[PDB]
Amino acid sequence: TNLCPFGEVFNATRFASVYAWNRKRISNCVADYSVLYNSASFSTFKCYGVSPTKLNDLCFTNVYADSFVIRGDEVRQIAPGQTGKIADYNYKLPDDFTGCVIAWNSNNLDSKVGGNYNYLYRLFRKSNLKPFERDISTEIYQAGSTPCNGVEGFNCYFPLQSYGFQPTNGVGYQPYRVVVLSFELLHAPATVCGPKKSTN
Amino acid sequence: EVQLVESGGGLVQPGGSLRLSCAASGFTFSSYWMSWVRQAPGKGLEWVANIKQDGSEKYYVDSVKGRFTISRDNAKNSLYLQMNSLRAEDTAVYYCTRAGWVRGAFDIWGQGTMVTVSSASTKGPSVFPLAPSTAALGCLVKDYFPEPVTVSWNSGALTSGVHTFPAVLQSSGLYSLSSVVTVPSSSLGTQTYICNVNHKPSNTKVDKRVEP
Amino acid sequence: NFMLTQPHSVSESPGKTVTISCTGSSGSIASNYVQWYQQRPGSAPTTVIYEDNQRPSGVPDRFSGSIDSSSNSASLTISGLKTEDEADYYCQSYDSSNLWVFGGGTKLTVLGQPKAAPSVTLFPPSSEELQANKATLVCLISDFYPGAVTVAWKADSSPVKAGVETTTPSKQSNNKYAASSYLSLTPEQWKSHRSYSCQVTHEGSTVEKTVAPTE
Ligand SMILES: *[C@@H]1O[C@H](CO)[C@@H](O[C@@H]2O[C@H](CO)[C@@H](O)[C@H](O)[C@H]2NC(C)=O)[C@H](O)[C@H]1NC(C)=O
Repeated sequence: TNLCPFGEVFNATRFASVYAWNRKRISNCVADYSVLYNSASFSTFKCYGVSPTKLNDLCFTNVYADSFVIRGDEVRQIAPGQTGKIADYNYKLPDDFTGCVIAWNSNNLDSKVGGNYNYLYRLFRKSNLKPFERDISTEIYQAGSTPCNGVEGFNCYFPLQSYGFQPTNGVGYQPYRVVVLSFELLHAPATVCGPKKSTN
Repeated sequence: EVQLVESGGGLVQPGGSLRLSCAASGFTFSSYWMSWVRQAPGKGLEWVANIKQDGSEKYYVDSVKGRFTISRDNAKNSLYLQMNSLRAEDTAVYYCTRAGWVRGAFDIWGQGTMVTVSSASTKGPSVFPLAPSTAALGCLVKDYFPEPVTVSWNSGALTSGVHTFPAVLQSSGLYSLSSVVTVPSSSLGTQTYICNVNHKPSNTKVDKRVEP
Repeated sequence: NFMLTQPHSVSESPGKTVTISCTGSSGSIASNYVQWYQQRPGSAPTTVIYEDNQRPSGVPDRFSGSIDSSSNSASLTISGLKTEDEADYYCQSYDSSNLWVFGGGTKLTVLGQPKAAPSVTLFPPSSEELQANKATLVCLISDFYPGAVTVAWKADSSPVKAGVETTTPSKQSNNKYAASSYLSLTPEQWKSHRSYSCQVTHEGSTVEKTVAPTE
């Protein structure tokens, strides 16, 4: 009974930034989802396309555990049909998304008196991200018709902005850690199941 | 077929103890969380307590935290709620429900059990006249316990315009109602208009003459 | 401090569509799942909608949950109403700080008759009761539909929080409703003020009645 690596994805010292969001493929294991609902510690827990209860009796080709960090009042944007700074230039979710969104408050870890600027997000981009698309470009956002040649001034803006996480911030300003599970059903081996593990 | 059956409710005067118990059937009891949801009469629903499906974690509302203890015997398919140091506001119907993970979906609801916390003893009511200014007079049946009470009009003959309104459980835990009859303006001055109250538990009968 | 707040009563015709709102007070609705429970008088609640828009096996197509991303609110919607649907409807969700919060509830009345303003009658304390060093004002409401009102008391223009005792409306035998509200007072306060007022709200229209001690 290979136990899927959810201890490594959720309980993880360092998380990525949202524009540069982590991904962790999951295959060839038995996925105990019971811990993830029975927890009750997470502030956001909603799945799309499938009821969570009937997931132990389910099998999939691969699970994709995207894991990143955003400020409190941005978790609403991790959902189908959502818009805003994060959902368009950092991490977009498709309309037909089939998976779960899980997030918990991490101000006791990702903040620091003075401000933990370690985490970033994307301010400007040529256009919106396609679903599940990543953008790690540090190209200086040309905000005029005059090119910037790789340094910022007027009409030139380093597109990555920071997060001033302080433990006194408002909740809508405090850091949260989001884990976006994506479920995959290909005409394929389907090598990940939950508790009902009588087939191998 | 799922069914939940709560027992162990009733009346208890404040500061007392009482133990509820809810019997599960038709589902894997060891596979669900179990919660108590109460509902004060005429008021809304309020969650009370939830217990993980081994009995490891327990949660409550701040209202009852420290005074109510939740438990469960998975083998005996039963959920319990030890209610000690009760108050008047704890008066409600206490349902037991299946929820199922922890995040919602209170699937099934038992029929409930009544829990009344009142420091009131059986007492006969004081009766007062309404004394109108088509007119409308009546009687005020104040501070009696328990329900029910009976109100006749004009020794039982008059029954045309009578409207006996329902009682209130006042702050003192003592019921109180009023019953009125609309009558012709020129029917006053020449009509007895007695009201007859009978409180069967207290066994006190009171007839009250209502006059302008 | 994450309250769910829904209106007190809505109403519609035998066939119609009707929508009950449920808006979060402090915290995001759609940060967690939102359920909807139907409760007919005296009966246990039953689940019409779970997991945001979802309905259990047995619930008709007429019920449909949804979540407004704009107003931070969910909404139950009943297309093609049926008199059997007349009940109270509670919304419910979960939040990590206040676990398992519930809505206020909303009475959905399926209109079998025309709406009717309430007949309100107010009585001052009796001469007898004033002798007994007590004083109770009796406000009597009847002949209103649908079955929900809101009773407020005004001390001479001003609100009164203490002393008020009000019955939940109950059906009389014309399918209309009737309720009573009592102001438990003291003979000092009764004789003090120039007048006391009983104000009953019902589907917008408010009816007021007022008495004065002097005689
Ligand atoms: C993150 O770590 C915690 C503890 O290091 C894991 O939690 C525990 O789960 C066991 C299950 O048998 C319980 O007995 C403990 O009481 C739990 N401890 C705490 C602190 O919660 C937790 O499961 C880990 N996270 C994940 C996603 O696996």
